Amino acid sequence: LIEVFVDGQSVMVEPGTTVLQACEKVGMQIPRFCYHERLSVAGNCRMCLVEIEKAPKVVAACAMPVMKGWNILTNSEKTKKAREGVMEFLLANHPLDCPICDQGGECDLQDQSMMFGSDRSRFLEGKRAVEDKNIGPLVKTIMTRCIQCTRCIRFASEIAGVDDLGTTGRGNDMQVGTYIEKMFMSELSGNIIDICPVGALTXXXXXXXXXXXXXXXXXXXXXXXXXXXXXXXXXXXXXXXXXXXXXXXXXXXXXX
Amino acid sequence: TGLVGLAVCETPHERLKILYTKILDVLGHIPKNAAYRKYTEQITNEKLSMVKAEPDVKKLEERLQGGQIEEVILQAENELSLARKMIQWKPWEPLVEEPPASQWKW
Amino acid sequence: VKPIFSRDMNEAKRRVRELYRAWYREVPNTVHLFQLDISVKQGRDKVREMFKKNAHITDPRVVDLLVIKGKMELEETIKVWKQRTHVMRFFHETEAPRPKDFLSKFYVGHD
Amino acid sequence: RPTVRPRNDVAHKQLSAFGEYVAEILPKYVQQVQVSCFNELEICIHPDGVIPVLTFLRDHSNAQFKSLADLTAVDIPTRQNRFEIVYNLLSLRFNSRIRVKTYTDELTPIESSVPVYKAANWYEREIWDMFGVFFANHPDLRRILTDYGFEGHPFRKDFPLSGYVELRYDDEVKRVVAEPVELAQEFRKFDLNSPWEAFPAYRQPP
Amino acid sequence: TYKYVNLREPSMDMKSVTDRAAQTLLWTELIRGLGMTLSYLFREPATINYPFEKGPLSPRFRGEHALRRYPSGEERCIACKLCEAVCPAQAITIEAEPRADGSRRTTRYDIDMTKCIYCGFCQEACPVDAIVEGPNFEFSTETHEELLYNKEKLLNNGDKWEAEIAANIQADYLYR
Amino acid sequence: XXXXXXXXXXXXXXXXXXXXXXXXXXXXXXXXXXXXXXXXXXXXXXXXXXXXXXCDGGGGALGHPRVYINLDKETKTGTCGYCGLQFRQ
Amino acid sequence: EYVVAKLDDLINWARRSSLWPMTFGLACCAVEMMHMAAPRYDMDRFGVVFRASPRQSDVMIVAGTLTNKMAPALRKVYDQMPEPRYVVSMGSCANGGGYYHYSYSVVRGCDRIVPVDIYVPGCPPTAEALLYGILQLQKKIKREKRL
Ligand SMILES: NC(=O)c1ccc[n+]([C@@H]2O[C@H](COP(=O)([O-])OP(=O)(O)OC[C@H]3O[C@@H](n4cnc5c(N)ncnc54)[C@H](OP(=O)(O)O)[C@@H]3O)[C@@H](O)[C@H]2O)c1
Ligand code: SF4
Ligand code: SF4
Ligand code: SF4
Ligand code: SF4
Ligand code: SF4
Ligand code: FES
Ligand SMILES: [Zn+2]
Repeated sequence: LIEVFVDGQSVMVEPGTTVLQACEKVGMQIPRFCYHERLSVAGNCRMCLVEIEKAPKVVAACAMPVMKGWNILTNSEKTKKAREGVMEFLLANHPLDCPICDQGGECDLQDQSMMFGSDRSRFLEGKRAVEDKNIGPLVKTIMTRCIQCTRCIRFASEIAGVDDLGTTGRGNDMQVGTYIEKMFMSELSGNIIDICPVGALTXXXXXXXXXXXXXXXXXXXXXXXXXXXXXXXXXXXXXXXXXXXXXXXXXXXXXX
Repeated sequence: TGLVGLAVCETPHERLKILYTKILDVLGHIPKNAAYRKYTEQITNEKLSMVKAEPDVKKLEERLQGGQIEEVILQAENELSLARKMIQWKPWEPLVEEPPASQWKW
Repeated sequence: VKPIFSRDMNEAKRRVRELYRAWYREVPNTVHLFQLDISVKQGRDKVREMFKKNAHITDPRVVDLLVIKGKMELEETIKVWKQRTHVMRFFHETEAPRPKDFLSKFYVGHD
Repeated sequence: RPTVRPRNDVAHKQLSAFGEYVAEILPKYVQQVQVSCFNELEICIHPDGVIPVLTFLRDHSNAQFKSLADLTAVDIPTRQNRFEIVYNLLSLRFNSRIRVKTYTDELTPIESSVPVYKAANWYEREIWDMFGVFFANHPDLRRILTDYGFEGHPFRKDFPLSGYVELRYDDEVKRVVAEPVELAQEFRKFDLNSPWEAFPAYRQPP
Repeated sequence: TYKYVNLREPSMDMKSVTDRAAQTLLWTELIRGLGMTLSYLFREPATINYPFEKGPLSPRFRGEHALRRYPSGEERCIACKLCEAVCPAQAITIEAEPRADGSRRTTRYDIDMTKCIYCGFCQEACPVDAIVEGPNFEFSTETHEELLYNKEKLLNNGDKWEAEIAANIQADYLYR
Repeated sequence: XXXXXXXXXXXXXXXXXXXXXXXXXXXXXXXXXXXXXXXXXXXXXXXXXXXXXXCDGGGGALGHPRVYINLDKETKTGTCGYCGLQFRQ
Repeated sequence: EYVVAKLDDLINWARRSSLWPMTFGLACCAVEMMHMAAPRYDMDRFGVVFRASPRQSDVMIVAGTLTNKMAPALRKVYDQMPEPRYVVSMGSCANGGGYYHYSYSVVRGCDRIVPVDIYVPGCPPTAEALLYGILQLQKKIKREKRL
């Protein structure tokens, strides 16, 4: 065990621990896009870029471990310069769907712009649009709304089993789709719509029905299939329509 | 001549000097180690010297009042009542009461 | 000794009694001066059922707070204020459901 | 900063001297916690003695506030002690604003401000109506912002916004207006709460 | 700054006392006050009779709610629940289902006139500019049921006011 | 389309053999003209040259935020979020 | 036959001619109700004369928010009115609370206390729109007594 200070305050952590994983113990959450709960640690966004006490270049929270007793500030001037800047890169090639978009409030990228993103102005000219990907019953996927990350790519190979999603191009023309026209298998791939931060993958049954506002959440155990328990069901006046997986320590691994 | 308030500005000098000399004696009965006596005295002694220096000019009224002598007299008239109430209810000299539950952040 | 409230545990019982006497004399006075409404005999029974619901007695703080609250809702006719026959009527008149039966309430479908 | 900052702090150093001046008296009976932020001063006071604190700030030579104009009360169930009576004070000769607070649960009676201030009694009636905080040695505690036959207190966070008795029909009775009907139109409970803390330094350690 | 309301006695001696006494003995200044409304009777009244003449207004004005549509058909409202959240009265209700195939625009759309304080908030919050407030005045009903607006329909029947709306919105883009 | 009762507008049933609806009898029920999206497909589809084209209702004056639509699928119609306007090539 | 049918319209012509309002100083709606007396938009001897007293007047205009403290007060005023009486609930508060509605004190829509014939929806009830509240009232009076 080795102690390392985060925002001057010292906190105890393991020898092999991530910077974002250690910051949570000190009650501080950094801006995230690539998960830390169950999905494998990967770069491919550089949003969680934080500056150390003595460093020429900023390091990512997911990649770089603590190792030695070094101070890292979360509310620093160098950390703010990155977070206000990277948001502008994410929205330079964003299709603009916020009213029409299936998510609205639930969207993680929507919230991060209000808290960390640069509000004053946005300079952009001509955003690239991607063709619609083939999907069967659950989760009507829009490739344009996707930010091109690595979250659902690793989810298909590790958590779901059979791989389907991957890289298709090189530049801005690169898509997160299956490339070959084939419907995704059920098993546990229904949780992929709840996995994605942006409004790219969202359930076809709950598409354009209710927003994040007005819908009241209530926790209830699942009746269909044993062992599965704790799932938030949105009321949204009289008849329920949206169902979401609630976090559990041992009952369910962040998937319904 | 007429004052701004309901209390009429009566032509009386040294009247303000009586009330300020009265309150100094009241303070030296119970509290001596307490800061209430030590801090109030230095304001009164500085104010009393200004009355002695100025011979019935409007500049004496302009010294930390600027609403004639009648408005300053009202502060001196209620000064004896507050000094007697501070001596009656023990708070300035004694400090031993309980503290509230640790919570403040909203 | 915090907090005082008004009286001790045993003294609080006789404070309600003192309030009861003043309000027991007002039910004949709230008919002739105000309005006919119902009845003098039925009005007195409406007083007794109000105190039976409040009857618990465990803390002097709870009992004494009911006295001050009682010295406003029952003081509404002491110094004679306007109620306009809509206020002061504690018992429901247009409300007729009193079902306490697993068999009775379930037939109406509730909860 | 051109549009970023509202005003620069310059009188804040002089206002901080007030927070030391009252604290130099040092009573456990009065002082407790002194907080000063954004050109203002806040003091919270022990429940046992509120009247001696109200006689202070009034009349005093160094600090002549006198006018105890505005009187508020906070409804919060997070603490062990529920309600919090907040006095807002203003000086006319000195030209400054100071705040006086209470910390007790105040379901049990609290000291009144009627002997100190003449208009405070009307504000004291507002607190007893909305919250249910009794003032000891208060002259005439009449109801203002409540109905003549109203049960409970209409502002408390423990009970709903619509109220228990609220709907008033004329119905079958010739003159008597009804009360017992309780159903109203649906107020949409917004379950919105944004992820990520908006502000640094406000975060508290568990 | 001090303006002072007190005159400190205008009368002093002989000439200043007698003229101040003359106005209190008889009238004079009351006859002067009588002549003030005499000239007011002579000048023309600024009065507008409603069934024929109409009063002054503005290019941006809010009355009864009406939702707009695109030049080549189609509902301009996209269904967000945005205007629902801004609404301080919560008079506007919105529930959405997919329209046959492709487009996803509205099913339930009620704006209650039992509430609504007329903010222009829903006119401003709308990204597609569906609810555009027209210069409406005439609304009078027998019952509450006739007063509150149904699922679009009557709100869609704002076509009789949409011709004025198109002229008013020309003053709205690049604001005033 | 109408069957026995009043005409349906934007997919709304009146009543099954008249049970619930009774108030709309003395007063005539409202109906919106061309509410079944008949005017949506009435507008002719525009031809494009570029791979992606930005959509607008009528410039910055009329309410339409800019959305880019990709026309490369060939089999798909290609329509924006706000409009039912279709684009080919 | 024809004289009887025209005599009923002659009695109804008196209500078409003039109706005296009640000065219900209930809220902000009452300020625009004072604008009916204001020259620019006038009903002053066009068909409206302000005089107050519920016993003399023909039409009562509920001008704003009503509470549970006001529900017994307004009810008997309507009862103090002569039997040919008309109630015009003007404003969103008069129609079911401006905001409120889901509040504890405010009675919803006036119709729970006193029945309403003509509704005016306007919060700040524009004097232009207010003029219908008296003109439509006169138009609604069509036929009384057949037999
Ligand atoms: N005396 C009692 O209290 C008593 C005792 C025993 C039984 N009952 C029973 O209880 C009932 C009490 O009712 P009620 O007498 O109180 O009613 P009511 O006052 O006579 O009212 C009946 C209404 O219906 C209308 N109406 C009736 N017949 C009509 C016709 N042929 N043409 C047009 N309009 C007509 C009338 O309108 P217009 O005025 O516009 O014509 C009237 O307003 C009676 O039916 C009786 O059988 C009463
Ligand atoms: S993905 Fe999020 S930010 Fe982007 S349009 Fe959809 S809701 Fe808005
Ligand atoms: S669909 Fe969502 S999870 Fe998958 S790559 Fe795109 S943004 Fe990431
Ligand atoms: S009126 Fe505008 S903001 Fe409201 S749901 Fe329709 S498109 Fe969205
Ligand atoms: S004008 Fe205001 S109160 Fe009326 S519908 Fe729009 S947002 Fe709601
Ligand atoms: S409807 Fe509007 S103007 Fe009229 S009383 Fe209510 S808030 Fe005031
Ligand atoms: S959130 Fe750390 S690399 Fe994406
Ligand atoms: Zn478009």
